Amino acid sequence: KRALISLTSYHGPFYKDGAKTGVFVVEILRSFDTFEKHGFEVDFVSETGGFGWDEHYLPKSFIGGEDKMNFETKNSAFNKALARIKTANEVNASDYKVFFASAGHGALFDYPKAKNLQDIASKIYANGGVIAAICHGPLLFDGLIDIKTTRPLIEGKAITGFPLEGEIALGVDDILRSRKLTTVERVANKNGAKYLAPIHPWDDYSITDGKLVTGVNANSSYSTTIRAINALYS
Amino acid sequence: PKRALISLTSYHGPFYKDGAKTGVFVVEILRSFDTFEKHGFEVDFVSETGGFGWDEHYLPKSFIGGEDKMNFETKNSAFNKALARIKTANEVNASDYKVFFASAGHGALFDYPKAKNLQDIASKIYANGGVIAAICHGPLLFDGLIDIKTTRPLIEGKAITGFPLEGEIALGVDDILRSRKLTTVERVANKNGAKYLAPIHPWDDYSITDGKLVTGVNANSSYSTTIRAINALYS
Repeated sequence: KRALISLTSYHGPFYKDGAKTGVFVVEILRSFDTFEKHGFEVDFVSETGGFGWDEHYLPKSFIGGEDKMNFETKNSAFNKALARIKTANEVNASDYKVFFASAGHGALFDYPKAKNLQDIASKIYANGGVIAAICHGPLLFDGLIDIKTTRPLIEGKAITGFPLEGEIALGVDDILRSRKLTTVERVANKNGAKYLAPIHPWDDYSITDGKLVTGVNANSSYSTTIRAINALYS
Repeated sequence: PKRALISLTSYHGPFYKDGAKTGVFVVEILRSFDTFEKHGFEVDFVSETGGFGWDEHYLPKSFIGGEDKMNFETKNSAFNKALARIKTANEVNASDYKVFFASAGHGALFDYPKAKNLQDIASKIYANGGVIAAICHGPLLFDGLIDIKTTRPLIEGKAITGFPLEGEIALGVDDILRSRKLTTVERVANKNGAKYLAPIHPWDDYSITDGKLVTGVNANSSYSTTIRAINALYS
């Protein structure tokens, strides 16, 4: 039983104050821990094999509980996997039964064009596995193809993910226009899917539609991981 | 100024193996009424017959507390005044209301799929640009609910949630659904061309907004569903 968590590989500029974006560490900590407590062996991966933390969301500023210890303990299960982070094109998809797409505002840049991660995810899904994605993670769905039909994998599906209202609240909706970046909702409509919104951008909100599982944010990471595990055995 | 209509199940007869009668789950109407009122909506109640009864496994005294208890037990509270004024469905003018809210309880299994007057009110409210909301077994009212613009079932092409079969199994009433040939929300969704999206647990606060069609799983979802219903009205 193996799960594969993808990270955004982009960690360049984004924010107006010069600070760089990247991975939101809370997302992968919660997901990694939940998988491994439920009998899965987890590996990390990105399109390039590299990544960085969003600079407005530095680990020590946001991490709490026992995943704070997991991050800081150098020899932990989380750190052994993170140091072993794989490069997408080198990954054998048949090793994994669950694909989990973690995010951060970096996913706005690489995920829609991450052809190798998409290849991995679409193959896992083809063999009867689960594709899961949280926050900006569903951006990986843009260009994600059903091997059999050649149509978008998420066509006719219901998904959730980070809402436009969340970006406005964060004051980054202008950056989306400036840097020609998209939203999960746009990706949904572009690919024949329906987008379902949470009441608030910070809510723990999740959707299971067959073996395609989505969540709104890091606060939804645990629930989306549980949904992914349940979906695999459905 | 702005008015909401909360429907109750009409049925309060036999259901459980221990001889207990089913009916309304009071927490559903108490919580939705309050949330509507606190947001400036005047609220009226309705059922298909004009009558109702509390589910005997969920008697109010055994399940209410705080200002829910207060609102229920205070003789001239806004909740009690509206409940004593419960309307009969065929007498209701649909154009008065901007939101239809179907509360439930296992009683909904018996009358809701065939409550043609309630179905008429809801469709008209929907046609006039209003919102349809439903929690728990409430979405059973959607069975054969016609969109006047399409001629087809209103929930066709829509995403909904509601009380899962998993919930009936945990409650040990799933065998009663087979004996008495009663349905589930999931089965109503698939029969009317809708997609059913399940909660992780049958007791979760879980709700969906799809345009102006709003659904929740249970009483723990009634607040969130009412909020979603209000929000959807101005969408």
